[PDB]
Parts: sequence; structure tokens; C-alpha cells
Amino acid sequence: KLELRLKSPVGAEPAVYPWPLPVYDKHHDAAHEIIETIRWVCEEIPDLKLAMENYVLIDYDTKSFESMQRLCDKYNRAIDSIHQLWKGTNTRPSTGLLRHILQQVYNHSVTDPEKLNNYEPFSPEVYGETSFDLVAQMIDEIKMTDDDLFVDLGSGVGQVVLQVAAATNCKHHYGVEKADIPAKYAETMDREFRKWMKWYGKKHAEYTLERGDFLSEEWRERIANTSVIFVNNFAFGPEVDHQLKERFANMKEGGRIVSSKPFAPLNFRINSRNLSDIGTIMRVVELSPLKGSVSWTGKPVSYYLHTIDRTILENYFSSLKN
Amino acid sequence: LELRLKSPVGAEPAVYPWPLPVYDKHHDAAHEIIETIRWVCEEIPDLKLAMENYVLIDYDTKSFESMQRLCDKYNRAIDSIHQLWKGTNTRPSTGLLRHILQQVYNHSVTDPEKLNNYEPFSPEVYGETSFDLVAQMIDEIKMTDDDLFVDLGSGVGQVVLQVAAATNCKHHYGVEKADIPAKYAETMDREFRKWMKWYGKKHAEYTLERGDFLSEEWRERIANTSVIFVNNFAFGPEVDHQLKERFANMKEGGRIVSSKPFAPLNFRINSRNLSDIGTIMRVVELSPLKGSWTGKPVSYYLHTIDRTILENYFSSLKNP
Ligand SMILES: CCC#CCN(c1ccc2nccc(N)c2c1)c1c(Cl)cccc1Cl
Ligand SMILES: CCC#CCN(c1ccc2nccc(N)c2c1)c1c(Cl)cccc1Cl
Ligand SMILES: Nc1ncnc2c1ncn2[C@@H]1O[C@H](CO)[C@@H](O)[C@H]1O
Ligand SMILES: Nc1ncnc2c1ncn2[C@@H]1O[C@H](CO)[C@@H](O)[C@H]1O
Repeated sequence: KLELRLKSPVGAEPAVYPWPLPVYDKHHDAAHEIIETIRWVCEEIPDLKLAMENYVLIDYDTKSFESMQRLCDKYNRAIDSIHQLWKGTNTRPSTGLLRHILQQVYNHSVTDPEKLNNYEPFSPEVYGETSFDLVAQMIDEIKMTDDDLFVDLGSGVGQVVLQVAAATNCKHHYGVEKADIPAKYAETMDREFRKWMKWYGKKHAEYTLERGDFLSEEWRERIANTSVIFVNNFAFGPEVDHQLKERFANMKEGGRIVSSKPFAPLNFRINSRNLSDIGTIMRVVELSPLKGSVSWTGKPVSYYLHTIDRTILENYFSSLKN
Repeated sequence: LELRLKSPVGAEPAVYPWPLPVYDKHHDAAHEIIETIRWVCEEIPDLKLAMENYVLIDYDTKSFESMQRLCDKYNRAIDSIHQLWKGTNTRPSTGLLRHILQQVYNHSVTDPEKLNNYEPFSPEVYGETSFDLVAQMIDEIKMTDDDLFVDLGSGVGQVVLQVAAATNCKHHYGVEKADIPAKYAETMDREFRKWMKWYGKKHAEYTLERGDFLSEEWRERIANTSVIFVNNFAFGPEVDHQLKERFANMKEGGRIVSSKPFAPLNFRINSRNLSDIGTIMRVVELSPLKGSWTGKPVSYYLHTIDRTILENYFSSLKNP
């Protein structure tokens, strides 16, 4: 009774919200999530926008049970008419819808954000601010096919994995996280994501979010067999950084690493004193949405693309032999 | 016990005290310093060449010496470029303006709790969607030096500052009645003018004033305004009614951009609704989703004063 229901556009189980509606933060709540969900479904199903009496999307009071109920009811009646129309007569989400889905999955999953103990700009709590856009730019730049295996080393609550799995056709996407609190929230993010993606009728690639230490023996062979590694190594100490380079040194030719800090200098010059360095077996480039034909107006951020290339070491040895 | 950033145009340096201020749970002045440096380097290519690249990768925001080293490397690069230019003002890019407006807010609104604003239109979240929707609005209405822009209920003045940085309107006004945002708007104004000079960026003339937009003085001022911006989403029926009476004195082609329409989108003039504001204005819903938008599914409303709607009704009665 004391609740609001939104029918799924594809006939999945309805989204059920209790009344009073949950509040996510000081300026964000479930009332706005309901309005935006309705708007997104109408935007991408044009018959639905035609069927719905749209005056309610102007005339609404988020603090009134009756007003919010009438808004949900108009949308649900329009869903029923469209289901009748389709009776008589499964794609990847757009970037805009995926941004909404990921936020919605986070709001239903991470109920106590204080527990994360994350005060850095890479916190799950601010993922929608810059990270989502930079991951979308990364997806467009780093071409992935069904022959690729994607791994996020230290995946937090799994946001990058969910975004990449919704956008690409990699064979599989993995997220590995060590810390207890984020790996526990990742279990809910996983269930909430699959549920919401089915509610919208959207496709995603296969993915797994797992609890683990990416420096373990099991993960050594797994990194060696990964074609695309994503790693937020910005705050990693020298030991972890060193151990990671040792793991990357076992990757196949053409294997790629995308990171927030470079693992080798951008201007690496192979000599007799730096033959041990990872720079001898990889090309490194700085990718910035500020560079190119990209219409970027966000933060002046960059990421780094590393590609395993053993010809740098091979050519130096030929120079030494001849 | 401080950090200094030299201006790329030789204005007074930006001075930050140490320990560096914290703005929120994930945002501080150390990130502001780094991003300021990155923006100046991005838009001055010789600067990016002169500066040692490692400096913006290996930094510790919690170390005075590390942050001082970072500022020093940028200041030395500014000095080399100033020497290069010795040896022989534009508008900010959208990206730089977004950074400038956040920076102006960070230095001005020290106690955001005081605003008592829990709505999505709060100054505290302006950079999230409002900034992008205002940028879309500026591209859509295409104001010239003959225009006068007025934001009715301007809060801390963010819309006025954005519009004045982007357009060549003769003047931009913000009028705010509430004490706390009107007081913060005075600081936003000073900080904006200072930061714009620091970057060497141009803006149009603007005034942020404390006042009641329903007063007699404002009645004549609204009548002489060519572009009104108003966030009327939470306005009661009395304010809404009084505003329509103000808009009814505007000139033909006068425009009102708002968060809620002042007249129905499907208004049809008849003998029973001749009193309605819909008889003298066109109304259209503008949505960035219609027409590369991936943000929130938001809309705003454009009203254009057009008394020919009323006139055609009378001429249609006399010419059946
Ligand atoms: C951890 C969640 C995330 C993300 C997106 N991202 C970046 C890179 C630099 C940034 N700088 C500042 C602020 C951000 N939010 C940044 C995000 C990223 C990419 Cl695209 C490739 C490889 C690693 C990373 Cl971490
Ligand atoms: C007050 C600060 C602002 C702004 C930009 N804006 C809107 C309009 C609808 C919105 N919907 C949801 C969320 C937002 N942030 C929205 C912002 C706006 C415009 Cl472009 C024209 C006329 C009035 C308005 Cl209020
Ligand atoms: N050895 C590790 N194995 C898996 N995740 C890790 C490990 N070390 C750090 N992390 C995680 O990496 C993330 C930062 O990239 C954080 O969420 C942090 O908990
Ligand atoms: N009569 C008025 N005069 C000036 N500002 C007002 C008036 N009424 C409301 N406001 C302001 O309009 C804004 C609502 O967008 C608030 O900042 C609020 O204080």
C-alpha cells in the first residue's frame, strides 16, 4: 500500500519503492530517480512518450504521496497501452542510460558510504563526476573484441567492470578487490546491476566480481593470460608497483595496461643501465580527452596506455651484437 | 606557511595558506592547485613544453615540501615563458570556465549549510547538471550586444557569472532577496573578477544585487529586459501570478527561460482564456536529449513575447 511501483518496459518484475521515499544525499533522492527513470524509458521508447499524458512530468510534487502515485500511474498505464500495441503488432544501453543505470545501482547498493573509508577522488561515491566519462572515453579509444579478456585490478565496488561489461563484447570482464567492505558492496552492485539491466531490457557481456589479492600466485597466471588490464595505481606504494611490473612482464605481446599513473617513463630510452626496467618491453602513451577532436569540457585528466612490445629489447640486443 | 601560483598574464599571484583548505569529503585546494596548473598548461602550449613532466605525476597533497616543489616547478616554467615572450584578452573555453566557477564557489561559500537549500538547483551542486544546461541555453538563445540579461532570484550568482563570461550582452543582472545567498554573491563577484584577471580572461559587464524582483523598481526593469532567466520550480501561485503580470509588460521578442512553463505548451486561444499569459507568448520545451548529451534527462522552457497570438484571434473573429 505505502509504496510506488514502476512497470518494466519489457515485462520484468516492477520496480517497487517504499513511501516515504529514500534519500541518497543532501540534494539526491529516490523521487528524482523515479522521474529520471520514467524520462529515460520515454526517451528511448517513442510510442511510450506518445501514449503517456506528459503534463504530470511538469506538474509533480515529490513531497506528496498522491502526486508521485499519479505520476507512476500515468507511466504504468502508458506501459500497458504499449504492451497492448506490441501484442497487436535487447540491445546495449546508450551512454546516457548507462550513466543513469550505474547511479541507480550504486544508490540501491551502497546504503552506508561512510563504511568505504575512501576520501580520494577515485572514491565510488563520486564515480559519476569524472570517472564514468573517462571510462567511456577509454572504451572508445581502446578497441576491445570478443578475443579480449578484461581485468580491473582493485575493482572497489565494481563500477568500472559494470560499465565496461555493458559497453563491450570482451569474452569476460573481471574485477578483483581485496578490502572487505567494497568486496561486500560489490556483491550487491552485481545483483542490482543484473536486475536493473533486465528491468530496462538491456544487454551486457559476462562479468565476475570477486574478492581476492591480485598479488597472489593464482592471480600471477591470470594476469599473464589477460589481454586488457585496468588499474588505478595512483596511490600504490613502491612494493606493489614493483610486484605489478613483475606480473605485467609475463603478459603476451600486444597485451595492454590502462592506468592512472604510468608504469614506465613516457620518454624511456633503453641503455646498459636500465635493461631491468619494464620500459624495455612496453610502449607507453598518455591519453587525454583534452587532446584530439574530443569535445571534452570536464576535468583536465589523463590516463596511460601501456602495450607489451618486446621489439624494444630485441632491437637493442641486435645493436649490441652488431 | 603558504603556497603561491604565478599568474600566466602577470596578475597578483594566487596565495594559498598551509594546511590547505578542505572543501568536502573528496575535494580540497590541493586538487584545485593541480587542476589550475593543468588548465594553464593546456591552454599555453609553450608552458607544457618548458615544465618538467614528472612533477604532475609524483606529488603528495599531504606534504608541504612536495606541494611547494610542484608550485615552484610551475612558477619557474611561467618565468621561462615570460622571458620567451619578452624576447619576442579572450573569453574562457567552456572547460576552463567550469574550473573557474567551481574555484570561485570554493573560495566564497565557506559554510554551505547556511544556504538552507536541499533542492537539485542548489549552488552546492551547480557543476553537476546546471552548468551544462546553462551552456546549452547560451548556445540556443544566441544573445547579442543589444540584449539585457536578468536572472530573477540569482542565488549566489552562478548563472550570471557563467552567462557574463560567455556572451556579449550589454549587461547581465542578478537579483536575489534572501540574505545568506545575497551576502555570498558579494564574495562570488569579487572572487570571479580576481580569478578571471588571474587567468587573463574577458567577461561582459554584470551586477549582482540584493533586492525583491516583485518591487515597483523591478516592474519597469523587467519590462525593459530582453532575456529573463528564472528558476520558478518552487514558486507559489502568488509569485507566479505576479511574475506573469511583470512579463505582460515586456517588449515583442522578449524571452523568458525557466524551469517550469508559465503557460501551457499546447495553449489554444478561445473566448474563455483571453486573460491568460498564453495569449501573448509562445512556449517551447528545450531538451538537450532532442536534436551529444549523455547527462540527466532534463528540460527547460523558452517563452517568447508575441502579441500576434492575441491579434490573430481578434482578426479571425472579424474575418471569418
Ligand atoms: C578508479 C575509477 C576510475 C576511473 C577512470 N580513470 C581515471 C583516470 C584518471 C583520473 N584522474 C582524476 C580523476 C579521476 N576520476 C580519474 C579517473 C582511469 C582510467 Cl580511464 C584508466 C585507468 C585507470 C583509471 Cl583510474
Ligand atoms: C538554478 C541553477 C540552474 C540552472 C539551469 N537550469 C535548469 C533547468 C532544469 C533543471 N532540471 C533538473 C536539474 C537541474 N540542475 C536543472 C537546471 C535552468 C535553465 Cl537552463 C534555464 C532556466 C531556468 C533553469 Cl533552473
Ligand atoms: N593486493 C590487492 N588485491 C586486490 N585489491 C587491492 C589490492 N591492493 C589494493 N587493492 C585495492 O585497489 C584499489 C585501488 O586501486 C582499492 O579499492 C584497494 O582496496
Ligand atoms: N521576490 C523575490 N525577489 C528576489 N529573489 C527571490 C524572490 N523570491 C524568491 N527569490 C529567490 O529565488 C531563488 C529561487 O530560485 C531563491 O534564491 C530565492 O531566494
